[PDB]
This record gives sequence, C-alpha cells and structure tokens, in this order.
Amino acid sequence: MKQGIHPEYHQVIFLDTTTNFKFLSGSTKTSSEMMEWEDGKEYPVIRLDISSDSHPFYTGRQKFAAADGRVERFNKK
Amino acid sequence: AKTSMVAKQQKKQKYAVREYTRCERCGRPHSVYRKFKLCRICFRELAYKGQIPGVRKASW
Amino acid sequence: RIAGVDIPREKRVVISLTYIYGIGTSTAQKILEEANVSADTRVKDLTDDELGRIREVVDGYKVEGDLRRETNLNIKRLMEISSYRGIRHRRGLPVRGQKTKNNARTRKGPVKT
Amino acid sequence: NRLKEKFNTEVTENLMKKFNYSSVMEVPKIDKIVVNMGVGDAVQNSKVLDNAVEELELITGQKPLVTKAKKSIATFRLREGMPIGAKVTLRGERMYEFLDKLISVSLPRVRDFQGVSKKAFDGRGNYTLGVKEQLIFPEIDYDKVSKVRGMDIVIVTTANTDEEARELLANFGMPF
Amino acid sequence: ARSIKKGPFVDEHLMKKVEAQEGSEKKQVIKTWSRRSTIFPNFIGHTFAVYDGRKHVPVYVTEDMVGHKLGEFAPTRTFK
RNA sequence: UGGGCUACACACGUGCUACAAUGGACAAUACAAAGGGCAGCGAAACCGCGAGGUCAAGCAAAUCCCAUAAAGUUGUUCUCAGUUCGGAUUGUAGUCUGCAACUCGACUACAUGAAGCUGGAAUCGCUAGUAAUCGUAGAUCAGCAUGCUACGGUGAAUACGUUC
Ligand SMILES: [Zn+2]
Repeated sequence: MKQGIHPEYHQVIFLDTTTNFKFLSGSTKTSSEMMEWEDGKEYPVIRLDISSDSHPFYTGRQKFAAADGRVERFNKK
Repeated sequence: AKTSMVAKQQKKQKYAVREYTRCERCGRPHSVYRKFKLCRICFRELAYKGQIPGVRKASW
Repeated sequence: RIAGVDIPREKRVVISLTYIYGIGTSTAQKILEEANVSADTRVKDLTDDELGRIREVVDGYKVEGDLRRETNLNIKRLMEISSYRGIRHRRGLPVRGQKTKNNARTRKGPVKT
Repeated sequence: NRLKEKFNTEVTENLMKKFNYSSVMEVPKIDKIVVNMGVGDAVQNSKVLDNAVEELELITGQKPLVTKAKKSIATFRLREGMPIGAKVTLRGERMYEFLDKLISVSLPRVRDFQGVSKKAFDGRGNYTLGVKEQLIFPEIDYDKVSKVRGMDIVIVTTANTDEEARELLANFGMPF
Repeated sequence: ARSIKKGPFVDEHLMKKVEAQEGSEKKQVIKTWSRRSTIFPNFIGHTFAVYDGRKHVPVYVTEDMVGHKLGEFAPTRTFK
C-alpha cells in the first residue's frame, strides 16, 4: 500500500458482551481499553452489544437482554 | 336529541365511566342539573310554569 | 471551582452552588447539609476543607457533562425508536401534548409571519 | 486471518469433497471485494460525496477511488467526468478481515435482520450484497453521519457456478 | 394502569395472541386495535399491525420500544 | 373498535403568569363572607420530602367534614444583578381517577431555566366599598377550569366642563 494516504489500521478484539465472546480482526476503531490475547501480544478491545453468536437469526435461540437495559428495568418495576 | 342516542344513554353501559346524564324531559346532553335531571331550558320552562317545588326567580 | 465549573465568589454558597448544571436549590441545600457548611457563608470566605468536602459530595451526583450526555441520549433514543415524542423532537414542536394552533413559541422559535 | 485459516483448513476440504475436484487448484476462493457507493446527489452537493468517501474509508481501511460519470445524462443533470461515486477494492488479509467483520459484527446490526438474499448471484459465481445503512458497520458513529446511505459489496470469487459460490459463502458463514 | 401498584396495562386478548405461537420461530403479524396496550419484553421481535384510525400501520418491536404504548408508533394525524 | 373535534408556515378577540426591592426567599403569628356533602364531606393517627396511601371517628347538617383563607403583621437574608426575578420548554422518577391518561387528564419530586427589565400605531373597563389587588366556594363533573357563576379581606384617584 501507499504511504500516508490510508487511515490508521491496527488489530482489535471485537468482544460481544452478551456472550463474552472475543474475535480478533483488523479495524480502525482504536478503543482505549486493552486486553490480552492467546498470542503474547495485547490488542485493544471493541465492545459489541450483538454479534454472530448472539443474534437470534444466527444462533437459532432467543437473545438475552443485557443488564441495566429497558427489559431489565421494566421487570424491576 | 336523537331517539337512538337517548335509548343508548338509557341502556346499560359495558363501561361504568361510560355513563353520562341527559335531560329526562327533552334529551339535551349539555347543561343538565343533577338535582332535577333537567337541562337549563326545561328548568326555566318548568320554573315559569311553577311545577318545580320551591323554585322561583332569585334576586339580591 | 467545583465539578470543573467556577461559581460566583461573592454569592452565598447555597445559591452559588446552583450555578453548577444539575444542581438546583434543593440539591444545593442537601449537599450543604451533608457536607456541613454554614448556609450564609460566602464562597470567598470559605475553608479548603469545606471546599473539599463539598467536592466529595458533589462528584457522586452525576451532574454537568454526564447529565447532559444522559439527557441527549434519552432524546436520541426516543427519536431513533420513531416514537411520537421522537417525531415531535425532530420537528421542534411541543412534546407533552400542547396545542400548536397558538402559543407554541418556546418550541417553534420566533414568529414567521 | 481467522477466516483465511478457516478457508484453508475446513472450507477447502468440505468444498473439495462436495464437488469432487481432481486438483486443489480447482477449489474456489474469494478473489476480491469491491465496496461501491453511488452518490448521484453529489451533482447538487459535493459535500455529500465527501462525507460518503470519509465513511467508506473508515469502513474499509483504505482510501477510496472516486468514480466519475462515464457519460453525460441530461435527466440526471450529470456531466461527463463529475465524481458521482466511491469504490474500494479489498484483496488478501484486508479482504478477509472485512468479510469476517461484515459477517459477524456488521450484518446482525440490521434492524429486523432475516438473512441476506440467496439469489443475489450474477450467474457466474459472484455475489452482490446491497446494504441499506452505513450505520450497520461498527466503525461509524451515528452522531457524525450527516446522511444515511447504502453500499454495494461485490464479492468476486473464482467459482464457475452459483452453486459453488453459495457453498463457499455458506462455509464462510453467510446467512441466507 | 400507570400507577406502579397496578401492573402495566395490556389487553388480555393482545397478550394471549402474542403468547400463542411463541415457540414457533415463524412468528406472523398480529392485527390489533389496542393503541393503549403497553409493550412488554415478551413483544420484542414481533410485528403488530396497529390500527391508527383508517389502516393498520406495521410496527416492529425492538428492545428500546419496551415500556411504551403500541400507539406511539402509529401516528394518527397527517401533516405535510 | 379506533381516530377527528386537541392539527399548525400564520392573523385576530378574551384571559393567566411575569418583567421585580411598594419585591423574592425562609420561619413565626392573626382577621372573613358565601356555598357543598349519601355511598358523598373523609377529622385524628401512622407511612412518604411530596402529590398521596392504610386504618378510620363524626356527619343526611347552625352539631361533623370539606376548611389552617391569602393579601397583612413581626424577625433573618438577598442588594438592583436576565439575578435567590421570571417558570415556558424538555429529561427522568411518581401519585390519583378511570377497564383504559400514546394521540389526549390533573397534580407531585429532582434537574433543565426560554422570552420577558413595563410594551409602536392604536385601544378597553371603571364615578365608591366602585376601580385595583388578595384569596374563598359552587354548577358541570370518575378525572379534568387561567372559563363561568357567587363570597368576602384591604381599598384608591378624579369628574373643571360639553369645544371635540
Ligand atoms: Zn331539557
């Protein structure tokens, strides 16, 4: 690739918080949070509300509402 | 008032809040007094005829 | 200077605290009673320990920028869900069921005759 | 390169066994991914095209090529040479990263998602997916999105048939 | 009703129609006139054709729509 | 059954609230009249900062309740500042009625704190317990009154004159 034209690119771990499922891939989201990975190096983490392993269409199961959500507050009521 | 509307007011309402008062002499829905079950117009006419006990023109 | 915002120096502490976004009269009095400080003492004639206690009490009240972000997030959520309140926020009209035939200036801006 | 490793290990073997390829060189692979955004309203406001280019660059990771009108059209008020689109070509590791990201992080963010069209094959082993909201992609913050616009993602494969392309994309994890 | 001591209101017929066919993943569209019914978490992912006066506007239920009424997503008046 | 009558680039009438020091806030303490109450007026007590909720006495009325009137008076503070004025607007969280407060109720708590610093041309009411100010009650009414109809507290200025 040419130098100085492309946006900054780096490895990141997308973490589906619903299932606490982590997947490594490149992106340019540059989250401050850092986490360790099975390889010795550590890369920043991108929080993700819904993912392939959590979406109902992909999974075949009903999705689980997250904490502090609308459903949780409604049930607390 | 409409005969159907008077009949519907008289009939029992599935709701309870759905009950409203109509003048029982002419059927006007507005301005019906509770003590007489009359609208203002019928009240005036009957007070003039003297057929509402103890009701007379007021002044002070 | 509390919560990252300066407050009038010559104003009594209870009133001067209301200048903090998210702090009104009632919360100002509650904070002042929790962190024991004279009601009538002006902020200029105030002690560093009192100021520190006031800061400690204030930091946990979720005021200023965090409060603004929360309100904006609520408004954005109701706009995004396509609610009636969201549509009225988008159109800049009263949201709480007022009558717009007249008297909707605070939401509609100045009169465009 | 998790997706590339999956292709090398599992998808290769599955597809080869399914289609009875005498040689490994017959195993289809995803040649490239072209992400195109056609901005016809750039005629009226070039700032729209600039924002579209910025968003596409954020999504893809590399600067897009600006595509200009091939011919002049009176009805669209389009003059030859006016920039009316953006396009990015992804190959190799960047392509695989974008593909897995699209499959996992991006696609489920579609409201009322029910899978992607299984008939969206050109007839020769290439698949075109029409996304209708840039906001799908994780790298974009809705605050900075002045306008919402879609994209065409063309996955160009070496498969000679729609059947083989479908098998390859399914093994990769494409919903349908 | 609105008071907390009373549970969030919802028409019994609407709630039971939603509950029916819950197990099956081929959930269909539910025609309803109940603009007043509250949206429960049980409704998430469903499609309600809510009558706004002349036609049933389709409404798709998401997580952020929990706690609101079905009528808030079926506008009744038209302007411009 | 559901939605209009509650729309909203706009013009007009009638009103409520203000723009402040003859005032704002806080605490203490007085003085009315006139009405309503049967499944209706809901005392005291307890719970909640709150609107209110639980128990519940009395009362079909000169007996009990609605129901402590406010302005005022006396003390502390603010010191002329778009503010400790003003309270629209909006967020969140609640109470009550009602099968049901999204369209489209009232009220309460926290925060948010808009215009407005006495209003151009013009124009309205009022001659005395009147105007002006301050509260209070009632019909309608499940709920909803700045409207309407009544009540009282404090309480003025001016009328030369008939030219227009
Ligand atoms: Zn009559």
